[PDB]
Amino acid sequence: MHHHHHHSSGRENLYFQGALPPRLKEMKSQESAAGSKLVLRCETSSEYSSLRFKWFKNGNELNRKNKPQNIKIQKKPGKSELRINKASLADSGEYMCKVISKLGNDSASANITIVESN
Repeated sequence: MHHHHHHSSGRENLYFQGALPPRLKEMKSQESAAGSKLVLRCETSSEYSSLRFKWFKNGNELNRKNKPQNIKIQKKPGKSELRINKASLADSGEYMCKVISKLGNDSASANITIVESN
């Protein structure tokens, strides 16, 4: 039976003195041709057992429905990447990776610029 499991057992959601915040590692502003593939690789400095990764574009939360279908979002165990396949001019803008945990929140951005290969 599809049941999520994994209880969000909170204790250190503001009193985590000693433990580090989930600091995302800075992604790159990448320029590429229309029809190319750009992978935004965003992970935390230290891996944690409760990292909720989210992708935004101009502050708009890219859910499965809000996400353009040429892009495929992959949430790996403790990291997440944004594989923008056949990236067109419609894929231009800042894609922000986000992390939501007990220890805190953090966000790294990347300006995806696409040009027509003339």
